[PDB]
Amino acid sequence: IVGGTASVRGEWPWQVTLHTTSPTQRHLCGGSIIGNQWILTAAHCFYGVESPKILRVYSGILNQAEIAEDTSFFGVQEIIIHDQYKMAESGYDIALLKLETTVNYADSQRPISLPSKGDRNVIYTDCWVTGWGYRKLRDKIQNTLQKAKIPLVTNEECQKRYRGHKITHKMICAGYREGGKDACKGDSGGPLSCKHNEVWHLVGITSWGEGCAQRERPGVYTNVVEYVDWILEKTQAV
Ligand SMILES: Cc1c(O)cccc1C(=O)Nc1cccc2ccc(C(=N)N)cc12
Repeated sequence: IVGGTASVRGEWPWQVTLHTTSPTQRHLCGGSIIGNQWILTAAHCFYGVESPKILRVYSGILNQAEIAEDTSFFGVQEIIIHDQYKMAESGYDIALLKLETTVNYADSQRPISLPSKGDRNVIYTDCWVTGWGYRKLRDKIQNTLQKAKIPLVTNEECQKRYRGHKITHKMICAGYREGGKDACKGDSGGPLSCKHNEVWHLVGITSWGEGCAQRERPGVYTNVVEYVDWILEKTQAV
């Protein structure tokens, strides 16, 4: 996260840090708890990932330092990538992680509600992006979860900033005309939370952007509401 500040512990209870153990353990992506056995994250986070066995999901984390060899985690039973996903910039950058065990909810770890189709008209004015990603272009994974309040921009406005891309209605952008605050590498899979009517909604999933926090270069996110049917279908037992 660029231009953000340190989060208060437990302030974003749905935020998880997804680690890979190969070659050695490290933070791979952010993710959001949306069900007792489900994490919603970005598809491009699993590039080169041949098996869910090298993945570890850590919930209720503020500082990466809390994570040690003796720290408990949730194993991943299955990685579900949208069948139309090819790459972040083309859309469909969404994936579900089915955990091997269930998450016991508490003040430090709870699910974030998904947006409703009837809210596609709502005008979220209190949106925040969070993660342990880069604080700059040439940076590295941060210890403390960062947060930044960022205003959403219309898709038409976003399209103007990315003339070489197709900003579809399945994408949503957020950023300041002058830049300064934005998600960055490492924040991928992270949630773009917006508080509406005293309730937090998972509006977007950190997906991509040209650089980080540059002027006239809004961050691009997966428009979650456009995938509620997909999520319902993929999360139903088999
Ligand atoms: C290519 C690259 C790096 O190597 C290091 C840091 C940033 C970048 C980059 O251009 N874009 C990016 C690469 C991977 C994940 C990203 C997540 C969010 C954003 C965003 N601005 N909302 C940009 C990203």
